[PDB]
Amino acid sequence: MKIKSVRTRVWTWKGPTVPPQGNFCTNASDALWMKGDAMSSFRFHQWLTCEVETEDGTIGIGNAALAPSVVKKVIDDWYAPLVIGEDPFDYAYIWEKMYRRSHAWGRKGIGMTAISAIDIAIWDLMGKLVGKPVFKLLGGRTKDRIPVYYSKLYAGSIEAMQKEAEEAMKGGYKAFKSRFGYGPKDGMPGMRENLKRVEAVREVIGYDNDLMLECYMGWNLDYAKRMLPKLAPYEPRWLEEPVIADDVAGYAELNAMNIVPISGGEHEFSVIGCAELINRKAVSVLQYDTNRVGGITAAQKINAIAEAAQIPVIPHAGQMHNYHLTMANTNCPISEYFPVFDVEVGNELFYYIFEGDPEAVDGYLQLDDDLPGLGIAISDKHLQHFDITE
Amino acid sequence: MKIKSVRTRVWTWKGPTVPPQGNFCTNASDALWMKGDAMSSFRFHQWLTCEVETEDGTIGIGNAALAPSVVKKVIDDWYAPLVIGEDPFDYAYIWEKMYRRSHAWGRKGIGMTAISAIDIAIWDLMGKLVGKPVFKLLGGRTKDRIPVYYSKLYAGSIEAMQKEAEEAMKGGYKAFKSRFGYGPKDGMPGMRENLKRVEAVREVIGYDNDLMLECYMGWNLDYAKRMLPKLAPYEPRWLEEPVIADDVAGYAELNAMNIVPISGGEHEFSVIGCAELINRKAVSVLQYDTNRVGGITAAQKINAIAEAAQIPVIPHAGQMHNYHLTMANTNCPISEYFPVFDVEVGNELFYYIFEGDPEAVDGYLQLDDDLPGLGIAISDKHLQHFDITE
Amino acid sequence: MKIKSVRTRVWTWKGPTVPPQGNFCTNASDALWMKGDAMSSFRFHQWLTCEVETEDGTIGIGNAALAPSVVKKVIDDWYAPLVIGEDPFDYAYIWEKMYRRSHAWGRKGIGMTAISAIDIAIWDLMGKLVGKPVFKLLGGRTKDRIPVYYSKLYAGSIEAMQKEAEEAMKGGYKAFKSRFGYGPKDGMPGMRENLKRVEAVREVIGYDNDLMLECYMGWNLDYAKRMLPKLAPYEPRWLEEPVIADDVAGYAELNAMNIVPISGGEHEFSVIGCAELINRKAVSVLQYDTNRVGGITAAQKINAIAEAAQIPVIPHAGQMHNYHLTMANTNCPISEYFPVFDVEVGNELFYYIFEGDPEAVDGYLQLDDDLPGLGIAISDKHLQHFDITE
Amino acid sequence: MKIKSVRTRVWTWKGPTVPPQGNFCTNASDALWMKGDAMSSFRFHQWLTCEVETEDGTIGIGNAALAPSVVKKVIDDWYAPLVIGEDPFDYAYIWEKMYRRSHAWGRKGIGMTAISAIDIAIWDLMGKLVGKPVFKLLGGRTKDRIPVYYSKLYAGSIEAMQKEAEEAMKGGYKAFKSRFGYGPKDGMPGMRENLKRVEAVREVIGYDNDLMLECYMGWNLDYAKRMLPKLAPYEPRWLEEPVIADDVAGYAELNAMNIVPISGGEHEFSVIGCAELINRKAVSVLQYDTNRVGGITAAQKINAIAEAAQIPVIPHAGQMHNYHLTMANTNCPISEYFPVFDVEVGNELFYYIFEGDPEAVDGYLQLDDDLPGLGIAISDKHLQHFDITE
Ligand SMILES: [Mg+2]
Ligand SMILES: [Mg+2]
Ligand SMILES: [Mg+2]
Ligand SMILES: [Mg+2]
Repeated sequence: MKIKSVRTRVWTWKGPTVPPQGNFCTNASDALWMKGDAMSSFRFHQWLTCEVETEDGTIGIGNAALAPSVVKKVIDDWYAPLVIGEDPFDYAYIWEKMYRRSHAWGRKGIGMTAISAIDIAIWDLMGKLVGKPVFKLLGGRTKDRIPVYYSKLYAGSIEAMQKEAEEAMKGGYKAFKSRFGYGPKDGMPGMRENLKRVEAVREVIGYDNDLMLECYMGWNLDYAKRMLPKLAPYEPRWLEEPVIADDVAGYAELNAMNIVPISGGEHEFSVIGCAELINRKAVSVLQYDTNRVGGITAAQKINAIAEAAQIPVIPHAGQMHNYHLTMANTNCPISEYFPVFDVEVGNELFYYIFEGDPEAVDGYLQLDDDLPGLGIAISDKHLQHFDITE
Repeated sequence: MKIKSVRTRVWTWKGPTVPPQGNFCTNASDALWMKGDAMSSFRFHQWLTCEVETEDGTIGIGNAALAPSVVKKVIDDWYAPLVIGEDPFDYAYIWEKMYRRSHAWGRKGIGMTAISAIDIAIWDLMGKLVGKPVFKLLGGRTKDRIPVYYSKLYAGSIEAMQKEAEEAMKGGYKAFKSRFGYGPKDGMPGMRENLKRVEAVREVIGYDNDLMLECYMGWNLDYAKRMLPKLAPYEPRWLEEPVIADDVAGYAELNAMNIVPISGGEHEFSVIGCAELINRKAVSVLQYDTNRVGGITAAQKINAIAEAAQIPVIPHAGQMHNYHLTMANTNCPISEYFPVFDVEVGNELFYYIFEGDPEAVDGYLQLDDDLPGLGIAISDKHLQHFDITE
Repeated sequence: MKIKSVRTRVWTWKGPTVPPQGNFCTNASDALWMKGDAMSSFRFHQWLTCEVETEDGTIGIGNAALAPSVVKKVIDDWYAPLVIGEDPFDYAYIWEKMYRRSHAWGRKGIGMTAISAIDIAIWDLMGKLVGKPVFKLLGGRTKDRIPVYYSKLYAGSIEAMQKEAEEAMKGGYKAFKSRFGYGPKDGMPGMRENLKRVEAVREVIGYDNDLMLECYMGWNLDYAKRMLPKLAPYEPRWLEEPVIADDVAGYAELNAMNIVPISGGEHEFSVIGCAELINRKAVSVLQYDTNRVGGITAAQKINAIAEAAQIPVIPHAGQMHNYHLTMANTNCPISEYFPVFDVEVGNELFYYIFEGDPEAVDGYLQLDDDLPGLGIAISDKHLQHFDITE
Repeated sequence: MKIKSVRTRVWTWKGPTVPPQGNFCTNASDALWMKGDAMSSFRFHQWLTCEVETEDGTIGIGNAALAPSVVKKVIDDWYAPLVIGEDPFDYAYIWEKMYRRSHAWGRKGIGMTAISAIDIAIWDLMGKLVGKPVFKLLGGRTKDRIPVYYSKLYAGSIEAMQKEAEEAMKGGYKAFKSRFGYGPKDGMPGMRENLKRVEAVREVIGYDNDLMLECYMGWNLDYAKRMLPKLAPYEPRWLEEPVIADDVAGYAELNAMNIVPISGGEHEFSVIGCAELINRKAVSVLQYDTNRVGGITAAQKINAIAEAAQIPVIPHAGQMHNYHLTMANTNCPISEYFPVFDVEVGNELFYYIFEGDPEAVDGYLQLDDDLPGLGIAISDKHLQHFDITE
């Protein structure tokens, strides 16, 4: 049984969205002085689906969110030819072909993202071909159920943030992640605005629950080092992406301070790429997203490396392409969970494109031991809200 | 489909054997002053087979060579109960159950060896259950064929060693491994006896081929450091196990000298165990044996770690439990090949117990893309040469 | 005078026991999701006695608790032949014979445990042969009496834990060790349950006494790093085995943080094995158990290494095989003391098998300057509570 | 004066080319077992031109060779909008806008390549706007003329390689770079084939001239370490890209051996990206290509970092986008020079698209002190050999 085709489509949301607000989420563009929504270039109002079909009609479903139209071009023009005609079960070799043939320009970023979408599809395909859930092929059930942390709580008025925290608490979660809305340019006043909101969330979820904090590459080494001592009293479980992805040295410096655990990796690429974060102890928690880092083939290898180093792997984003990996490794304790929501930043956009991603129940997710593949299908429920290009 | 039983048997060779000779192979016992064959406690004239059967009668075949009778007792009394009743495809969880429940006493040695035999069996079983060769489940075909290095050439008279080298050359190999017969206790005279034999082998295979040298834990840090400069002129590809397995610090010191690459790992256990050798750069080439280190589940993870570090993995021993792993990873360039031979040290004993292990052709081995599992079966060809206990 | 025989027996308790309770003691199996008593595979309801007798009838008594039936098989089949016919006073050579001949599979775990039981017996034998207490042969009296810390206080209701602490205080101890009942899987709520119990014990013993905390390999690097800052206010003297034994790198990372001293080693094997923990500063306090690490011959060497590094040695378990070593070295300040108790976890099981182990008086233990050997004998007081297999 | 438009075109060569040959140039795809020309995915038979025009009609010319069609899409869809309407002299800010807004997916690879083409164009534009050569704006004339090393000598028959070397010598160069045609998979026989060709080139150019050796990511850490001692006798000035670009740790290990200087960087991206190679001493010579690494803005910063570390910068490729930078920094001693040639690998393709790149005279290149900008223009001499898409 050989692969016959690779169908890649870009889905562009054209339905209503939540209007952007200022001091909502710190980001890498804050350092500039551009007008408008600072999250503009980071929102996901587009998504990519990648369907790999074999001669017998079986179809595997992969996906990606980073620069969809460009990633699609890479898949169509460069990678599809390296995949078509191959046995899905030569997945490691197929992965290596893409990685090496395009090494000059694709080892990180666009290239690796395209590899990710294809690879995820190939795994869904393999699972379907042998009638096994992807997580079973990866090792099976290491957890009776997957705990998740509520991931949202963007910065806003104290009233709005506490209102959301109260609502989130009703979900039964024992961990919550909130975003900062102020950074370096805001100086000390901004530091106080940040601390006031960390405290506000703590007032609602209390100290019997975990609180993770998200910077989304919006701070820098200097500001982050000065914030750590101020954040420690609030006992955050981790501080995510305090610096831009290129500043790995900064990550290592911050993490070695042992004031507040540093997490990151959603913007790191390839097995070696993540292996470096692990070996250099750049992070206390690794958060690659399988649809960016290189796919399930790469993520499985990364999980082995992180497990040996005993650095927890908690993938970025709550989707089946991550849940299956987490289920199969003891060093993957919990998953990130983006609640179903209106199209805001876009992390929830996949809920409108796919059917099958589990929803949290009392703070836990579950996988089906018998459902082959990833257990997802492309949805036709919101076609009227999308402009799909092929 | 659940596992129904675990059948473990110890096969004891009672047929003719090659009489022991002195200064044949250096080993960890050389440091003592015991009489008799120095390789006595290291020979493999016994082997263990482990058959894991599911309710439908499908059987997976695993094996082990270290302390067979003791390993069998551990499997029968401790691990079998943790395996029976489980889904073979929860292999990572099954592995973790054994590893953690027995962590106090089994993380290395007897315990991990028992885990290895069971795990290998579970993988053969999974392959058969879904009709796929084990290497396909692990990643597929990364090589058109597997190159191998001829592994024998024990120390002896110059005439005998050169005669064997001439014969080995007819096999078409481009790499050969030879053993030393003199160590620390033999002082400088022994160093010269060693160098004379390295040179003798080189005279036959020439410098257009690779030559690996084996110490089998028979030297020590001191002697090895003094030998390195003397060996370098002969351009050996690597020096294997120059020190006892516990002396990891010694490994690291020797390897860091960058005079002759140091290899090892056949006596290291668990994923973390091998991860340490990799991270500490204790070896330039990692050589765990899948039927010792923790099985295919562990070996697959170790291969990911070694690949990211770019330290080649060339498993100890040439058997299907290693070949399949090697085939699926680009960082596994060649395999060790023990030629079919009379029962001498015992590394060739598995040829008398199993059918299916490929034989070298012009220095290469091949795997069948369609044969499910490991592609081996227990042989009934030499039952009269064994006393099998169950 | 030569050794004539080695008699090994496994004693299986069949008398009443204390029913298992949940959240009693964190352990390496907590990470799984198995049903039943989490301490099941760790309890010691069996014990091994090893009697080495010389031609003149003198008998030395050794023992071991890890996987008794398997350890016995190793002693009977592999090590006994290397010991019989030898002079007990060639103990270092006898030790080396076992260590090197079985190095491929016994350097840690089952093998080293078997070596331990035999070696301890050989020392008791030597002491009897020359009419000297073992501690005298090791260096003599470095302390007027041996201080001990009360070791029990498993996790339970606050009322039960404080009740035990009150009772323990009546013993006059100036140090107490308590176990955690919650770990990683319990998240922040579990962290609070842990802290509440640390505080509860502190409320009873106060701050004029020392409090040690035990994780028994039930936490992981991540969770432990996050707990350290929370534990510091309670001023614990040390945090024991926060990670599984294989994670030595984790030990080193945690210990280097200098927030709470990290202790460990009860699950480490051989002289080099412990030397690595010392050199890598993996622990602030080393706790090997002589009947696991390699016996008195190995423990004596380890004590020399730890003393030079000035890392206190406080052996795991309170038995004569440890007390004698502690008495002879200035760097061994106190001993662990398991109070005589009903058969619960099993650490107290040896009290039912041997006679002679000293009991604490006002927080101190004493050794007899004239009693030859270890000063113990096999007891016939509880034969009706055991099924002894030979 | 503001930027009005960004015109990006992809030029596809459709004229005659030199037929591919085996064992011509080692590369990252050699590790696979694909059929056909191993350099297929690495050849440059396409090129990209990027023209940035201001309101007054002044046009700056930039370019790129990596994945042209994809890079073009990124420029047209993502970066053009961030550039149009801006003052060319806010180049550092323009650069930062692109780098940060697209940081999630463009920090390396496609994204940074697109930034490179635009940035180079902006510099050519600035030079034209103020009537100054780009090198003057960067610091001026630090060298009376720029020495260059002849870069070609691909692997082939000894006769062909020596014939080319003889011809190259007539050019007056004092340095030459040659490529290997054998790698890891070829084993020792391949090592000898490599050494035979290094020696053959040395026989022609002698030892009064420098010889650099190119691996083009075709070897691995293992093979490279074993080759170093064998190459040293030939006194190569450096060994280029012995490992794939992701293996920075490997680079550092190899370079630290100090056997043969290691060079690399043509596949590294961004200022921080190259800063890491410098700080980690991954290379003895840094070779980024300005039309890949991030443009002249980034290259200028990288040159400052390399100069302080005293690690020579010798940019990959001989084109004006590199020559101007080299001319302005004392730590940039020589430039790589691809001779004008038929379309073979494609490194010479730019000669058919642009007019103005200087040609070597007796081993030196010269820049015009009065010619504004980069001193190049798009050529109409070979339009019939190209299919240009806009
Ligand atoms: Mg994040
Ligand atoms: Mg070996
Ligand atoms: Mg303990
Ligand atoms: Mg190059």
